[PDB]
Amino acid sequence: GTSVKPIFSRDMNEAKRRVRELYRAWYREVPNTVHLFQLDISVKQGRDKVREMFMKNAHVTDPRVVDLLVIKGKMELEETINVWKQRTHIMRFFHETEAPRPTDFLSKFYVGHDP
Amino acid sequence: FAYDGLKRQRLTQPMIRNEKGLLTYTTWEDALSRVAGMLQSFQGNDVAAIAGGLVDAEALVALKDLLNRVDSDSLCTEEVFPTAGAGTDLRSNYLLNTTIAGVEEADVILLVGTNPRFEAPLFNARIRKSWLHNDLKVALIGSPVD
Amino acid sequence: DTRPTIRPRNDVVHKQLSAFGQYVAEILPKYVQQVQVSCFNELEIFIHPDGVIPVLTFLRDHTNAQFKSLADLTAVDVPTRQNRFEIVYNLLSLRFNSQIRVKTYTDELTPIESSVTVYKAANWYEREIWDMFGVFFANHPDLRRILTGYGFEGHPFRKDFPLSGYVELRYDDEVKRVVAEPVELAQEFRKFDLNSPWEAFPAYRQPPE
Amino acid sequence: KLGLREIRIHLCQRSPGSQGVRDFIEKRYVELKKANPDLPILIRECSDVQPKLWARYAFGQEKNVSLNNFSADQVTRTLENVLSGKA
Amino acid sequence: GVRTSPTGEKVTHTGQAYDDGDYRRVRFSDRQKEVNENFAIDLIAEQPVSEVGSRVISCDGGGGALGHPRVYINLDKETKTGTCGYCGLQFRQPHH
Amino acid sequence: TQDTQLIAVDEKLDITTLTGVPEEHIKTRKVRIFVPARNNMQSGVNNTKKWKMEFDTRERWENPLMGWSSTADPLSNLVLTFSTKEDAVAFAEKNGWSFDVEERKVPKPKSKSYGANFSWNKRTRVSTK
Amino acid sequence: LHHALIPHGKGGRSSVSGIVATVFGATGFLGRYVVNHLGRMGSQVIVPYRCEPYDTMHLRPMGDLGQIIFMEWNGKDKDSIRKVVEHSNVVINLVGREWETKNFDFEDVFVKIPHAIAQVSKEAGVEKLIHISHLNADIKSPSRYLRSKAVGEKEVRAAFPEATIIKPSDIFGREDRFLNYFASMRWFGGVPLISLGKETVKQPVYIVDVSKGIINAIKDPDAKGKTFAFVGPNRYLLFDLVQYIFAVAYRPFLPYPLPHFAYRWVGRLFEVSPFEPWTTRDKVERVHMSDMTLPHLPGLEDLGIQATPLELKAIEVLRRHRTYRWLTSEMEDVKPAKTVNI
Ligand SMILES: NC(=O)C1=CN([C@@H]2O[C@H](COP(=O)(O)OP(=O)(O)OC[C@H]3O[C@@H](n4cnc5c(N)ncnc54)[C@H](OP(=O)(O)O)[C@@H]3O)[C@@H](O)[C@H]2O)C=CC1
Ligand SMILES: [Zn+2]
Repeated sequence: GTSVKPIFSRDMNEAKRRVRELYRAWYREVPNTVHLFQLDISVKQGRDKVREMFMKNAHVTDPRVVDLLVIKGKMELEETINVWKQRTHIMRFFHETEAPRPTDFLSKFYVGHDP
Repeated sequence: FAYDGLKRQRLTQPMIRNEKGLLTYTTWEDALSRVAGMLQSFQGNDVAAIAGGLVDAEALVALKDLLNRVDSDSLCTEEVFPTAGAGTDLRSNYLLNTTIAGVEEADVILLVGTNPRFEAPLFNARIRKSWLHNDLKVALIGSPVD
Repeated sequence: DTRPTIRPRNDVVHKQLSAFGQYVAEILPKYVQQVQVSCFNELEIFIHPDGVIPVLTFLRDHTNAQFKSLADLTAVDVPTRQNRFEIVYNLLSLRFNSQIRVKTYTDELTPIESSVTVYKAANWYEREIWDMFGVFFANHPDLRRILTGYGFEGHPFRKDFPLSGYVELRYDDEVKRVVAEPVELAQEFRKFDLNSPWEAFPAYRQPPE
Repeated sequence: KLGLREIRIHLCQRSPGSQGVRDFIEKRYVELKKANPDLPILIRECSDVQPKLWARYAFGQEKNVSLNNFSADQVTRTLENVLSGKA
Repeated sequence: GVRTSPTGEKVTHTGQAYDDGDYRRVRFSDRQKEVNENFAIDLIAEQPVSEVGSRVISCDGGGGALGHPRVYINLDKETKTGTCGYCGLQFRQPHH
Repeated sequence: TQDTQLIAVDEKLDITTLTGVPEEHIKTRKVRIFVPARNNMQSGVNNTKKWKMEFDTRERWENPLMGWSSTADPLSNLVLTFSTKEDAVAFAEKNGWSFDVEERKVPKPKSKSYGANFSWNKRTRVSTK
Repeated sequence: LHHALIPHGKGGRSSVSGIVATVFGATGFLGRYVVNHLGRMGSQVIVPYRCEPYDTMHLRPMGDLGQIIFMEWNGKDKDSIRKVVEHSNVVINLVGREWETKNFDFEDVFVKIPHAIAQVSKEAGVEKLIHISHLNADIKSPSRYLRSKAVGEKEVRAAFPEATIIKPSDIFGREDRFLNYFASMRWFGGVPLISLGKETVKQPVYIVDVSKGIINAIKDPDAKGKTFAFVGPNRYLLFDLVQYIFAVAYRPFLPYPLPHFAYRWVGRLFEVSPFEPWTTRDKVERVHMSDMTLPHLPGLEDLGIQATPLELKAIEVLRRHRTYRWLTSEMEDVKPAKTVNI
């Protein structure tokens, strides 16, 4: 039962393939989305935001899912290009308001019963 | 009928003694600093522990590890169990080996120094069921309790 | 049916859908797994995933079936079943005033080629399924998040998605803009355990599986 | 302290690998204990687990050795060397 | 009978009385707490006890359909005037 | 039986990245199963037949106002349903989640004999019905 | 902690942090941001308001249900303070008027009320108090801004033994009347500043860095008594502000080194309008005066709060002044001002 239907990625390379131009478009996308949307964010930290998003999920090996984030990431890009998304939506990725969650067991302990 | 005990006299804050030796509400830093300071300059037999009765094994592992890294391996308990012989050595010496689910077919039970009616009510319930059905013959040494 | 409490049954059409169900079953036995009708004169014929094109193309074009009115494109999550997502079609015949209903099974990833050709009504429904349940459909003209919020995360009608959600919103002065903080409810949803532990209906009871 | 405090074994009731230690604590267990009216060996017998050894030396020094399929005559050799250096 | 706390804070029939150290008392200045002065405990206490010579008395509570379900009241306890759980109206058995 | 360029997926399915749950809510959330014990006051049994996905309980602080139990645990109110434990774990592993197991509480054989309740040399005689 | 004062929650809106921060005069700039920070993790911030409730209405959204408890108060009334800080476990002073009012002599706004709220708070039974001084607080300076600040600073220091006094530098923010001010010479005239700016070095600080300072000072127990100074990341010679601000707004640069003599006249004429003294005689020498280093008192950097550069965020306040043709211009098109600093 290991053999199942693929979406677009017949192999790993095609999954690697689709990630490529997805970043090609998105890397070409950061400077202007800031420019039109009047975001007070420099281009540089916009670009590597896409970078660490890209390997915040670049750990799974199943070829059926990796291209599903490709189309999901593909269309999260489409919604941004044509001023559908607003200032709150672009900034929403740039997490601002919440304090950093605890790092050491000392900080987990001092906040509360939460782990 | 023990949930109401949870609400009465419940410790909620790090409780330390003030300059008058009166227990007072303080943050975690003071309580942590108080214990940490007096344990650094004390090793070996200078540190020990007294195990309670209702503390999980997870804290037991932590307190064994905490004392042994200080080389304070004197992890003492409350219920005194004779160390002479193989008490702590062999698990058989401190186990209900036959298991409560197994005591059914036993012909005779020699209870030694026990009042299971109150000492362990669930244990006494299982004997009574086996007493009524399996014709179990119990035998208690000591007080002629009910 | 002298008693007025229960609704009367209607047998003449009840046999008619079953006859039509076998009629559809014999024509295309490659894709019909099983067909059955319920008490309330509602027939359902069950199709295989890759069968969205011809079965509807059948019902849309057959001279003796001609079911063209696309009713609804629903999905029903069943976590127990491996293919938890169950895409459900529904067609109405104008001339024969009947309601066919075909449903398939699909995993989270496995696609369905878009049935916008047989019914362009499905196109706008198709957007909702990937928004509402999240099942992607193959070769769809424009399959968009159309009903949920912009840049939402996940699929809310997956039964693993909290009713309250994951992100709450508020207007923040220090940014002069709406910021999406994680949810922090004023009151917790007081779930109610509403399941009588006695047998409800001996009829529909599941035997020891 | 270089001396061992708790010498912890972990054997199974049915494992053939644990059979060697099973024979060990069947005949030479009492001899091991009477030679040590002191720091004991911790049996903590279990099921379907490969026979395992922990040495709880003093001042937080622990280390393990594997005893799967290890005969009774020479599991005593194994515990001999670790307890050989204790003073 | 509404009772006041040391800081002039009148208590409710449930017994809630925020102490001075409670920070949650600041919503109370410049404004007021609404207190149901008709304390539900003592507008039932003054109500008398009716005398019915039967072992079981119905307790519809008047108003016919406008009331509480007619739970039947057992009346044989000489030391305890049988009251209804719904309405609390104490019923009594003539002193033999 | 389904031959259309099928990919031989030998790795266990991990759909965790699609559902987009927060990262603190996929690792720091012990997920557990069991078949509910019957409510001892209710002799009915038609509830101990399904496995469920329930989570660990986080803190419940009282509201500064009237006193609702304000919570920030979105996953707490997520009692799922499962026909069999094999399907239960299948959901658990498919979106890989730190999980534990539990065995179905199975009844034992109640050897009942109403004729036993009355006897001559047997002690199971009952004094009052 | 008190039975209900004990904290609880994940820092959400409906999470009790156990800090009851009654802030004084929050209806402007720093008050708006601190309550925003105060209400973020949840706290009973009792704000005594004195103006029309309409102008205080915009503080409501940054608080959970029953959190932003506006309370009527008056500066002269002794009992007015005692009612608003009676149950507040912490008191954050923010009173003070950067401009002048006939009824409010400049001594009062930094001596009378700050002393008039510090002693009541200590009599009520509070734990902490934070009165906001100025980084340049100095009575001997010709600045009545500085003259009133310093004497009041030590009064609350003397009155309150645990008075954690904060001395921030020239804060900047959306309504700082410092950046939007320095954009306003183009509207007013030909930049009548003194000596073309080559006589004054200042160290602006972004307000959120300041506001995060107090709340971090709230959780810090050792902050009592210690007099923390909130200083920006880099200093800036006065001329660099003028050209940079006129650059990040695309304004016609018309600098003019008007000496102090005639620039003092325009101060009173700006106070002439009996609705708001746009610029005061105090504000004449206020900008001419430079900021002393003040290195001995601890700063926010050791308190866990870093400092955000001014040039990092300018159009966030200055895009409003940018004309339609250049409203879209960000920092990158504009050169950074010369960082005349340490
Ligand atoms: N760069 C700067 O501007 C710096 C300023 N400071 C000081 O910080 C304090 C607050 O600054 P900021 O928030 O920007 O100022 P704002 O002018 O924006 O707000 C000042 C606040 O003080 C209140 N207030 C002042 N005097 C009285 C009074 N007599 N009675 C009642 N309320 C009064 C006001 O209430 P209302 O609006 O109702 O009048 C208002 O809420 C001031 O003392 C300021 O000088 C310190 C360091 C740097
Ligand atoms: Zn009644």
